[PDB]
Parts: sequence; C-alpha cells; structure tokens
Amino acid sequence: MKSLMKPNIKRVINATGVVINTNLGRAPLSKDVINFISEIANGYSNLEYNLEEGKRGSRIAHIEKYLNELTGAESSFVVNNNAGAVFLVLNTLAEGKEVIISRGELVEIGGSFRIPDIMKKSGAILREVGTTNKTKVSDYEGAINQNTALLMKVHKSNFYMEGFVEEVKLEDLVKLGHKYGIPTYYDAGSGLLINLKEFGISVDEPNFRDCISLGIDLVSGSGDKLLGGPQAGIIVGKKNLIEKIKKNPIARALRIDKLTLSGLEMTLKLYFEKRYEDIPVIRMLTQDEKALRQKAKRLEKLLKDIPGLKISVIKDKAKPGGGSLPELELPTYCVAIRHDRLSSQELSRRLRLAEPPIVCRIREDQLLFDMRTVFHEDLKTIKKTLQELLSI
Amino acid sequence: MKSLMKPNIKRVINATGVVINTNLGRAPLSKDVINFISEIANGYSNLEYNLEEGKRGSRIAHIEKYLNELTGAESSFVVNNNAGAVFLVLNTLAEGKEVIISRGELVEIGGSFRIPDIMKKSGAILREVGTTNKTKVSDYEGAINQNTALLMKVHKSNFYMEGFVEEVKLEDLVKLGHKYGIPTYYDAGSGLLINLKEFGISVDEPNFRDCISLGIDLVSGSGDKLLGGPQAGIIVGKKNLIEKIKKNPIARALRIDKLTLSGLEMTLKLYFEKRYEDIPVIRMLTQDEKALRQKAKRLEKLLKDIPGLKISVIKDKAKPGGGSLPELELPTYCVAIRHDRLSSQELSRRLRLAEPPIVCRIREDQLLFDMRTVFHEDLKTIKKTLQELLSI
Amino acid sequence: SLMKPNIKRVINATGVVINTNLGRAPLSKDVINFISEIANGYSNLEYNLEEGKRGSRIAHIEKYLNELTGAESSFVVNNNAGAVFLVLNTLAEGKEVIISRGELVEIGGSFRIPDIMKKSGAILREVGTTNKTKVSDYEGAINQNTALLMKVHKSNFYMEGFVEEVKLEDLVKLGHKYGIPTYYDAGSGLLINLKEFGISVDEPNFRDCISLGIDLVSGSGDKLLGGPQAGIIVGKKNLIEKIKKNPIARALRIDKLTLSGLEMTLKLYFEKRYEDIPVIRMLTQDEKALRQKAKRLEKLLKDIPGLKISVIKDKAKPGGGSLPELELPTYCVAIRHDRLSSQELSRRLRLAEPPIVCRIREDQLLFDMRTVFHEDLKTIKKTLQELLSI
Ligand SMILES: [K+]
Ligand SMILES: [K+]
Repeated sequence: MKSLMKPNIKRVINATGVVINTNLGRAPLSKDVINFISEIANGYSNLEYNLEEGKRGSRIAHIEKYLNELTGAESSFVVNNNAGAVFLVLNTLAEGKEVIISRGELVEIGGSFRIPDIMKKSGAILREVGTTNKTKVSDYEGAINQNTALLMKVHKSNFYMEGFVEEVKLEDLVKLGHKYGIPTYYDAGSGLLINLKEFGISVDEPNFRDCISLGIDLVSGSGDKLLGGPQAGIIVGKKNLIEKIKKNPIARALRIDKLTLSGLEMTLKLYFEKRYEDIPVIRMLTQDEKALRQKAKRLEKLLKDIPGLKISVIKDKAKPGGGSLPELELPTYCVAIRHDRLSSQELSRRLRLAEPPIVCRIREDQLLFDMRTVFHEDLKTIKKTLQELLSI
Repeated sequence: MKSLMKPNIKRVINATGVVINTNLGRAPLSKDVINFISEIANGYSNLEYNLEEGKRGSRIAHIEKYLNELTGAESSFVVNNNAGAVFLVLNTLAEGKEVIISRGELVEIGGSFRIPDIMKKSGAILREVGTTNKTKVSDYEGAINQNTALLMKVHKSNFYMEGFVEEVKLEDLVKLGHKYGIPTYYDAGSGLLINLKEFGISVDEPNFRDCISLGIDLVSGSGDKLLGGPQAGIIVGKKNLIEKIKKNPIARALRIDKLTLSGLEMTLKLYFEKRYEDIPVIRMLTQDEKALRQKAKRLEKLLKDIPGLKISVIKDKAKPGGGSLPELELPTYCVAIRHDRLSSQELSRRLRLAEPPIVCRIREDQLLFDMRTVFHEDLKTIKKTLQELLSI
Repeated sequence: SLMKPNIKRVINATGVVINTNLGRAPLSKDVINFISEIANGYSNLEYNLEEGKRGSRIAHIEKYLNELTGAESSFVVNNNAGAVFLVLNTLAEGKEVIISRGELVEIGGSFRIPDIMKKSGAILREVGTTNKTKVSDYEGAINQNTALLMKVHKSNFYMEGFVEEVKLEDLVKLGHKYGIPTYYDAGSGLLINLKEFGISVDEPNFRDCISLGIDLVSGSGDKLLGGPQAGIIVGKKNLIEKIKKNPIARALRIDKLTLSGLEMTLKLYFEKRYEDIPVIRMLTQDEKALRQKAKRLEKLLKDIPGLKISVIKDKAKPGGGSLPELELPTYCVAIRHDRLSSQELSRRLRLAEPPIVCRIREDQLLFDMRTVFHEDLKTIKKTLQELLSI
C-alpha cells in the first residue's frame, strides 16, 4: 500500500510509569545485550554447532547451564514463550489425565491466553478446587485420585485480590505432592530470577531460585518480565521431567530463535556477573525516590517557555508494574500538565499520533507524565514534540 | 562453571559455501534490518498498542498487510517456526479427522521434526497414500471420505529421489480439492517469497506468490530460509481458514517475539521496495560468477607472505543451499591452501578453536574456502587469524 | 461457664461497620422494642384477625418488599445462604446453572457457592476466567439443560488489575434471547441506590437491579439492609410461587423475632428514616462528626496516668462484609502506655466487662470512631482506668 511506505512498528515514549507494560512491549533491553544480538545476527554463528567436536550440538545447551546454576534446579529448558511452556508442560505430563488447580488461579493474562482454554487444548483434564477468593489444602487433597497427574499453581500476575481471602502455602502443596507422589508444577510467569528483597523492594513475589529450593518439581515463567529478558518460556526443575518435556515433538514448534537465544544468554551473563543495574526493568523499579524528582523537574525546566501551558510536579503513589507486580504501590514523581485551548483527552490523542508518539496516564483532565519509565534522551524529544504540535 | 565467564554464542566465518546452514544459524540478517530490531528493542514500543485507537491491538497486525500484498493471499499469519505453523494448521483444521498426504512427503527435517510424529501429536489422523517413489492422483482421491479434513503436501527440502519416481502436480490437488470441497494445505518450508527465475537461477522451486494464484488454500514456510528473514512460521491463504487458526489458543503459545516481528517487518519492507541486494541470502545466491573470483584473489593477495603456505585458487561446482535447494549446484571459487608443517585436518580443528572461529570444507587433505558464504570484512579477520596461528 | 451468659455486648473500635465476627448489623431501638413487644406474649403471627382464621407470616413483610424493590413479588427465608440454596434447588435441580469463574465465592467459613450448588442438586456450569469473563463465555455454555443464568456479587472481597465482568444489562439480554431466567445474588441486601446518601459507588441494589430485568434477586437482611438475619428474595411471581412451594422452604422459615424486626426495619425504610438504621448512619457519618466524637474521648483520657494519647486521620475500610473496595477517611484515637505493650493492652481490653475490640498497627493501639456509640465512651474511660490503675 501507501501505508506500507514507513514501518508500522515504532519506538514509543512511555509516560505511564508502568515498568512492565503488556501494551508497550514489556521489558526493554540494555544496549549491551542488543549489540550482542546484533553481533550474533549479522552473520553466521555456532547456534546448533559444537566447535570442539566439529558436529551439530544442542542450541539450548549453554543457556541451561546458567539457569541450572543461578536457580539451583536439577535441569532446565527454554521455549518460545511461557504460554507454550505451560502448554508444553501440560501436554507432556498430563495428557488425558487430571490436573488440580485452584478456582482462584484460572487466569486470563492478555487477550489470547486463558489457563482453562489452553489446558483443554492441551489434552489435559482440568480439575478445579476451592473457591474464587479462598482455597484450603483440603481442597487440593480431596480432588486427588487414580487419575491425578499433576498439582499446579498459577501466580496471579496481572491482578490481585483483597478482602477475605485464603491461599495455600507452596510448602503445603509440595507436602501434598510427596504424600500422594504427584509432581508440583508452578507457573510463576513473571520469571523473577532471584529474591526481590535484596534490592530494596519488599514483596512476597516468588522467584525461580527460591521456589526451587522449596521443592516444587517444575517452574516456568516469562523471559520478558521481571527477568528483563527477551520473550521466553523458561522452565526449570527435575531432570526426568525436563527430559520428558524436551523429548516431546511439540517442543520443536515451540523452539526459540537465534535472536532471543542470544539476547537471553547475554541477559543471563549479566545476572551471573551480578550487574543488575544493567537490566532496564530492574533498574527502573529500584530507582531512588529522589532520582525521579531530579528527572521530573528537568522536564518542567524544558516546558515553562511553551505558551498556554500550566505545569505542576506532583508526588503520588502509583502502581509501577503492569504485568508483574499488581499489588505493588510505590512513590514516584509525575509532571502534570494542563492546556487552556485543549482538553486533556484531545491532548493525549495528539500525543499518540506524534513522531515519536508518547503515551501517558490520565486522571481527571490532568495529563500526567510518570518519570519511572522515561529515559534521559526522551526528555529532549518530548519538548521538541510538544512545541511542534502547538507552535506549528 | 569456568567457561560461563564468556558466552558460547559467537560469530562464525562460514567457508562452507552453504548459504542456508542449519548448524551455522541459517540466514544472517542485513545491517539495516538489525538496526531496526535494535532501534525497537532499545525501549518501549507500539508492539501491542494501537496508536490510532489508543488501546491494545495485536502485534501480528503490522506485518500482515505486507504478506497479503506480496503473496496475493487473502490473509496471513506468523508464528514461531514453520514447525509450529504445520502443527498449528493441523490441530486447527484437522483435529480428530483424517489428513491425506503422499508417502514420499512424510519427512524428517533436522533432528527433532517429523511429519508423522508431529501430526500424531497434532491430534490429526494421518492418511498415507501412494508409495515412497511413486504417487498418483487416484491415490489421493481414493482415500477421501466423510472424515477427510485436509489435503496436505510437504515439499522435500532436504533430500531428493532419482530413478523411477512419480509425484502429483499441484494444479491437480487444487482440482481434487474443489471437487470434494476439501481444503488444500502446502508446506513449502523454504518460504521463498518470489520466483527464482527472475534472478538468473533456473529451478522449479515453489514460492508463496505463485502457489497462492494456483488456488491453494493454505501455504506455510520458514522465515529464515529462502525468505532470508528471522525464524518464523509463515502462513498465507483463505481468510476463513486463517481466522480459524488465529482463534486457536495454541496460537498464543506459538506467538512470535518482539525481535523477530520487527526484524520480519523490515525484511518485508525491503522486499516491497525490491531492494533485494540488501538481504544477505539473496545477494549471496545471486553473486556474479566474476564477483566471487574478485573476492577470492583478494584473499590470496593477503596470504602469499605467510610462511609454509601453499595457496591455490580453484573453480568448482558445489551445492550452495543447505536446507532448501538440495539438488542445486552452482559454479563457485574456492581458495585452497596447504601447509608443509601442519596437516589440513589439524588446521581445520585449530580454525574451529580460533577467536572468532572458522568452519571450512575439507577435501583430500586440502583446505577449501568457498567464497559464496564469505563477507568482505571477514577477509581481514581471516588473514589476521592465519598469521597468528602459523607464523607465531 | 454456665453461671453467666457466654454472649455479651461488645465495643467495636475496629471501625468496620459490617462485621462478621462482631454480629453484623446492630438494630435500632425502635426496631428492638417492636421485637420485644411482639415476643412478650401471643400475636397474630400466623392468624388473620379479619377472617378469624390462619394466615401466613411472610404476608406482613412482602407488601413492603414489592413496593420498595418494585418486584412482582417476594419471599423471606432464614438467611441468604438458604435463599440461594432454595432458589437453586427449586429452579435448577438436575439442570445446569451458568456462572462466572470470578463469582464462585466463599463467604464466611461454612458457605461456598460451588459446595452448596452441589448439595442444591443443581449442575454447576462455570465459564470465563478468575480475573476476566466476557459475554460469549456465558452465551456459549447455554444448552438444552441450562436452567438458570446466575451472577453472584463479590461482597467480602474484590479484585483490581486486569479485570472483566459481565454487565447485568447484557445477562438479562442473553436470558431473554434464550428464554432463561437470571438470578442475582447481591448478598449485601442493598435496598436502594447509594448515590442518594452521598456515597458514590456502583454498588448494586434491589430496586435498581429489579428495574434492570433480573428475574430473581436475593440478599442478606443483616448487611447493608441493616435488618435482622434474613434471606431476602424478590422477583417474578411465577418464580417466587415455585420457591414458596418448595417443601424445603419450611425448614428455612424465619422466626417471630426476625419477622417482627424485619417488618419494623422496613417501616423505617418506607417512612424514609435512614438515620434510624445503625449501619446506614455509621457509613454516612460526616468526616468531622468523627473528629467531634474522637476528641471528646481524648478529653476523657488525659488525666489517667501513663497514657500517651493522640488523634490521627487515616484511610481505612468501613464495610467488612459488604463493601470490600471502599476506603473512607476516618479519625482514630491512638494510644500508648509506658508500662504495657499495645498487644497486652488489647488482650486486656477484650477481657473487660464490657469488652472492647480494636485495631492495631505497629505498637500503636487504635480506636476507629466510625463504629463507636456516644455512651460507649464513658464506659471506655471507666474500663481503661480500672485496668491500668487496679
Ligand atoms: K521466539
Ligand atoms: K431466623
């Protein structure tokens, strides 16, 4: 067409202050990682080749070692996404047999992924216990039978519940699973690699290393979330299970590509090297209450001149994680702006059609810019784009 | 581990002359493409955001307008890999129902992908017809029944047969398909986008545009083969079928990643722009017989001075496509070497262990460098590595 | 401990108006004297003075219900639990009932939707996800056996994040299209719109939900209705009659007390005396009226030795059983003591005569004033000094 002249996929300025943003492409990547991906993809590589033996070799093989070490699992595996990892795990272990799960955990993440729908297409039988808000242990145990193949737990990533609510301590499931000799599978989904409380964020958000040490047979999660990697189905646990999973032919359709594989490796390397500030998602969530102010007012300083603009700086409690930490509320600083000639709604609309475009949160005709998600070289382009729409 | 300090994924000089090489990571990507991927991954984007509506939209969206226009198909879709495409098509259309395909088309490509084995895990019931070598139309038709959902043909990318062999022309399948009101599915696999004869290579190799205007209902293929794109399952055909496929839960687990999607988009943009020289595979396969020599002797000029080196330049016919054009042979220029002090075999193993490493063809204790697969900036790297090993 | 009653009056300093543990809605003294009068001797419980013969007890109430909800008819059983059980078992025995996966709730310890729907004899057809449920989920599960389209309201909890819910509007449409009836378990027993009282919320009520075309609606008496314990059902005549006719309805029959109390509560409603029903008063109390009451307490506690007293402004949640989402501004009277830890102070406050139940944060004992009566205060002081200074 003539709308195919210029690419439809384009870089976007996130002013929503939502670190994990489903709509905006989730975790962005460090320039360190990306030059590595670029480097790998510019020409040929050792992808499925073992240079030592001069023959073809497993492409997953290196990535695994990282995960095995960082996380502590017996073994591991990686596929296209977590969605597939779930599907793969189910289809491999639970075909035609029962899978027990809480009525509180049967979740739709995104538009196209529904636990029960994919479990059906998985060829597994869903056995749902407890209630929406509350689920005891007696619920999981009571549903065990000759045909129970799997005890599964899903972590509610994109919503939370408050009020009267009960949940089952993972410790309990694993106890149950030993008693009846049923394996425990945990879709964590955020793919948090290590404990959050290390970095100054106080939350009960589960991770690989810790859940592994709990005794959960299998755990999966996304690469592109709290792990701040490329899109990836990350699976870790007991050797005999992973081996069974790898053996499944479906795993071939779910096989990760050169780019993600490399970008992932690099991401993992950073983790071993303990370079947390070099993965953008972690950085953005661990930023200092003052740093946000410092970056907030530097924008106001660039916005005062423009005609017709009332600018304020506010301090607010907002939720920072969209896809990963729904309960989390953190203090941050937003630059609020209002215009005489135009409503905020017509202002956000124009901000979306800009080049480059800018997406911002909105509260009662107060256009807001959360600085948690804003880069330093974004400021310059924000000003330039604000003056071009109104000073045209 | 000790070797975890450094990534195992490293760029590899390809001296094999094998453009599509499974072990070397299939298609390399043009710099223009990688920059766009880079650009996109650097920060937040419109991946799952529709800027015009200011709400979530699908990622697949951006690409499809391109595929449509280029292929001539009614609509299209993209998934992780062609393996997934095949799997997704079968599960979507053929679950619990019979699929007819030739006994000569039931392929294993690579180590992990087997048509019969995937199709079984597909949930689709394999109706095999005809013989390995010979398969007539009557074979196809004869096996049609109330339970026949699908008429499938797979292209034999990785092998061929000689002697007494017969096959069904596609026109015919389409005909049979109209007759019984059953849909025709063709896995090309090589995902060649357009006609090869335009580029000076005379082969009957199938492509999307052509196979669509023959009246095939669904066609799939890999992105990183003869399309020269990133790893992707590429599916094009009738709207009603695509819709059905899209709506499959499993499609979510087959969803392509941010990187490929963007890389893909750029790949297509170049195609639309008819800028073929900028797509590394095509260039490599269209290179002038003369250009080869020009690059070949340019390396020799660099190797004369190095001690103990017997350098020659030879003309040969070797097979350039690894995973796509198995019967094809093309004229090419290898720069062959031998050393008095070292055996070529000990030379090749050292070459594999270099930084960056070098994979080459061996013939009769003579080292060959096929120039078809060799970049201009590799030469300098070659020279520097040869002298560092030999003259040290 | 048979030598004195195990049940006792209790001072709620929790600031939670609907409180499961503390007895839910307290009753207006107007109401309670009416209950008293009736129960003092014989009455026209099941008797028609005009015709000189037997007549039904639920009679008295239902005129009231029908008018205030606008429904064709109504019925009242022991508690909403039974109401739900009764409706399901009457309408859906052996048949399928469609319900969102988000609405299958445990309210309290002993009441679970799926469990009771099981023992109901109804067949549970669950659709959608925990977080999200669309219309197509509901529609798609409709078949020859589908007896009932059921929505349950999440009273004792809520969800935030990515959430999707089915407009009641849409359900009633669905139910007309396939000619299935729609059953809404509100649970809170909100009778009329909240935004009339200055509370801005989408909280569903009988009147509003009846006018939407829901065939049946149930709720508890002792929640946002501020009445005694009661299963309250309103809707279509055909359906109420089927229900009243269930022989189980007779096991779920309300008593003379709750009947009496309930009728008087309703009188109040028709007479538009909202301020005379504790629960509504307590949630509609003015932000300064809480200070005014908070600092009148302080003034009583200054003299007592060893007490550090302050007065704070906070955002807490007022409804325990009914409005789980609602945070409202309120004033707490906070207190510390040098000798005793807050923890040990709390435990002593609960062993008091009369006892006192209060919130706790970080070694700062709090009294929320939202749930405390004027005559409570004198008794607070009198009991604080008797513990600390004994
Ligand atoms: K991928
Ligand atoms: K009763």
